[PDB]
Amino acid sequence: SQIRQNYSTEVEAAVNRLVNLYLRASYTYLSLGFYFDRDDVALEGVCHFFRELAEEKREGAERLLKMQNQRGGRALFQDLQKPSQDEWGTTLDAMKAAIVLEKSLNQALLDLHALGSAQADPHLCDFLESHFLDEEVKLIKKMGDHLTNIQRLVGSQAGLGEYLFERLTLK
Amino acid sequence: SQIRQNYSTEVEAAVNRLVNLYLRASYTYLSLGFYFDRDDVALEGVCHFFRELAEEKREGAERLLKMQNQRGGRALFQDLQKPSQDEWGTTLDAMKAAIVLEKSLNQALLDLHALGSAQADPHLCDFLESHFLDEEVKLIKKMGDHLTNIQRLVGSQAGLGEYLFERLTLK
Amino acid sequence: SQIRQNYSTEVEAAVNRLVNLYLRASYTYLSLGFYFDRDDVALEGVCHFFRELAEEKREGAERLLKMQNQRGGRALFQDLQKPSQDEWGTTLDAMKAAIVLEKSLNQALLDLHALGSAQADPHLCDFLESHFLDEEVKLIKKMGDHLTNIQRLVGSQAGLGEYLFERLTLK
Amino acid sequence: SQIRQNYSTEVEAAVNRLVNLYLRASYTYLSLGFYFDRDDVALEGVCHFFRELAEEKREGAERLLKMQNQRGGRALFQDLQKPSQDEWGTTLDAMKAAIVLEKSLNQALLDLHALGSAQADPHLCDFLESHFLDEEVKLIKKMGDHLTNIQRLVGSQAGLGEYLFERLTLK
Ligand SMILES: [O-][O-]
Ligand SMILES: [O-][O-]
Ligand SMILES: [O-][O-]
Ligand SMILES: [O-][O-]
Ligand SMILES: [O-][O-]
Ligand SMILES: [O-][O-]
Ligand SMILES: [O-][O-]
Ligand SMILES: [O-][O-]
Ligand SMILES: [Cl-]
Ligand SMILES: [Cl-]
Ligand SMILES: [Cl-]
Ligand SMILES: [Cl-]
Ligand SMILES: [Fe+3]
Ligand SMILES: [Fe+3]
Ligand SMILES: [Fe+3]
Ligand SMILES: [Fe+3]
Ligand SMILES: [Fe+3]
Ligand SMILES: [Fe+3]
Ligand SMILES: [Fe+3]
Ligand SMILES: [Fe+3]
Ligand SMILES: [Fe+3]
Ligand SMILES: [Fe+3]
Ligand SMILES: [Fe+3]
Ligand SMILES: [Fe+3]
Ligand SMILES: [Fe+3]
Ligand SMILES: [Fe+3]
Ligand SMILES: [Fe+3]
Ligand SMILES: [Fe+3]
Repeated sequence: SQIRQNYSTEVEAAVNRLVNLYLRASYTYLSLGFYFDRDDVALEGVCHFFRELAEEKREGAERLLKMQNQRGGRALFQDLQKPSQDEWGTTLDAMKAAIVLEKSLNQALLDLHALGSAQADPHLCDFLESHFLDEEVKLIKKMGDHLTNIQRLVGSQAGLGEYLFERLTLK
Repeated sequence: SQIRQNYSTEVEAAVNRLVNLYLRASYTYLSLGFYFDRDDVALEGVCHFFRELAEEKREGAERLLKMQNQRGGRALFQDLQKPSQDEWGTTLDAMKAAIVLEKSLNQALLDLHALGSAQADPHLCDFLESHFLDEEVKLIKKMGDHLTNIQRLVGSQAGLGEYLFERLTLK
Repeated sequence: SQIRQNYSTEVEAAVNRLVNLYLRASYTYLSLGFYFDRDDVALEGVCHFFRELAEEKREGAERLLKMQNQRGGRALFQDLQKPSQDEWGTTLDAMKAAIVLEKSLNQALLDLHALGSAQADPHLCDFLESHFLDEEVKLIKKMGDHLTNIQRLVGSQAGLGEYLFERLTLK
Repeated sequence: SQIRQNYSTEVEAAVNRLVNLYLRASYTYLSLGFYFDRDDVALEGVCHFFRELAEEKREGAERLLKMQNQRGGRALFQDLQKPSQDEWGTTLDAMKAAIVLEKSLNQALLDLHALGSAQADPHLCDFLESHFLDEEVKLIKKMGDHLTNIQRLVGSQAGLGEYLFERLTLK
């Protein structure tokens, strides 16, 4: 590549893996969204929340792919593994699973920053810092908040709690 | 002081103490606010309510400091003692503590008015009347109202009550 | 904490100390501001300059407290030590003291970045970089500029120099 | 008087004396204003400052006269004694004399409040508090500030200091 400069094959490879993680997160959230749109679940605000996350994660992957090209790396695509579940249980189950997922994405971002740092690739480190690390931290805080409110509510009368959360907190 | 007129050293000293009480109230409310912003508490409307009070109390102190200068007194600052608690429990615990705090501020205002009256300092008395006494009374009424509503709600299912209060009453 | 990830107890503790430094800086600037508002000092542009800094430092502390919560740390508040002086002398004395203060805040920021770097906490490093390091550098440059102009002016006729600076440079 | 209620002849009499003090202050300020408008003094910003005060004091007297009528007292007018000087010296001399004058007006207001208090006349006390006491305190603070700045400036080169004050502080 005529443009490639200070961009290691290790970072290129990790970037392609991170794109796959993001597309997979996006796929997971798509399945979460349409689960809550079922007539027997019917929590529209939960559906909108996860469908918005499907979009965000897809955008994350595209920004990674745009960056890969800017550096002269080569995008390599792999199979996208289907989500870990077909049914997601209650809002509480679903938000717990979403937090697990975001934490693993965040861990992958931190591992990539550490690689970039080891490879002395400051553009990589800045790119993650600017576009991904802060947004992951903000998102995980939001989910933890949600989880605290769902839990507070589904003490007595789980059904009432679940309806109230979706109506009064979710968009 | 070329400007000082009818302004006793007793009133000057009490004014400096009242500034310290207000800054301390402000500090207490800052700690209340960020406690309710924790991911394991997550009552954003309670956080906004106390963060607004932190600001109000800070402004109260500045108005007192501006007045002290207008009269030719000398501002003297002391250590600000940290809030009485690190964790504030439920919304109910927190609102009870806030009411205790406001009542003690109000008592300090009343003691200063009584001093001003004893010293025949009408400008002091009017300044407190105009800017502090009415606002304290209105605020304490608001808190008592809140406390009544929290209590009414946290009879059965304390968690549901706490969520509903924060969603339907707080901003 | 359900959300805490890659956030060491060392960084949490240093963050709480930095909040205390900022609140203390804010307190110092409040005292600087009202000193220059005295009828026997009466340099309104110097008062506005330090009162603006009191506000900025308070905001710095709140951003740190918001961040602490975003990461799952626990805010811990301590006593705020009163400012180092009760009277601040001339504009020159005061600006020198302000520069000392800002330099020590900047040093605390640099020590926290070095800790974050040692702990491999990129979100911390980026957060300081983005919101604090640049603003401290810009502010310290501004103060040094001011100090040079005050000094140039208070060569002959210190009183005239001090009035002219406040009228023609300060807002 | 069909309307007179709780309005003692002592307060009525003191009110008429206070009107005379205000009209006399107004007259003093008129003479201060036109002195600084002389071609051999020529400090237009000082002239505007005192001419504005002549107007304020005249308004103070009219508010007192309107109040006297509202209570069923009878306005009684006396001779207005000419100002204490024909020439007012420097800006510094003039501002010192203005501060003396305002302090004596303020003292007369405080004596009238004390009378009103002794006579249990709350409407009188409130009327002074609302319209006169605060404005006197604010004005005296402003004058003291001015005096500090004039003094700071007329250390070396009294003429330069006097010109700069009038240009950069006065309207
Ligand atoms: O669209 O971000
Ligand atoms: O929505 O970004
Ligand atoms: O702002 O009151
Ligand atoms: O808000 O005052
Ligand atoms: O407000 O920064
Ligand atoms: O002002 O930031
Ligand atoms: O016109 O006051
Ligand atoms: O001008 O009142
Ligand atoms: Cl290379
Ligand atoms: Cl006195
Ligand atoms: Cl971890
Ligand atoms: Cl009667
Ligand atoms: Fe969308
Ligand atoms: Fe979006
Ligand atoms: Fe987006
Ligand atoms: Fe979008
Ligand atoms: Fe606000
Ligand atoms: Fe406010
Ligand atoms: Fe306010
Ligand atoms: Fe405000
Ligand atoms: Fe401001
Ligand atoms: Fe600001
Ligand atoms: Fe700001
Ligand atoms: Fe601001
Ligand atoms: Fe006018
Ligand atoms: Fe006017
Ligand atoms: Fe007026
Ligand atoms: Fe007018």
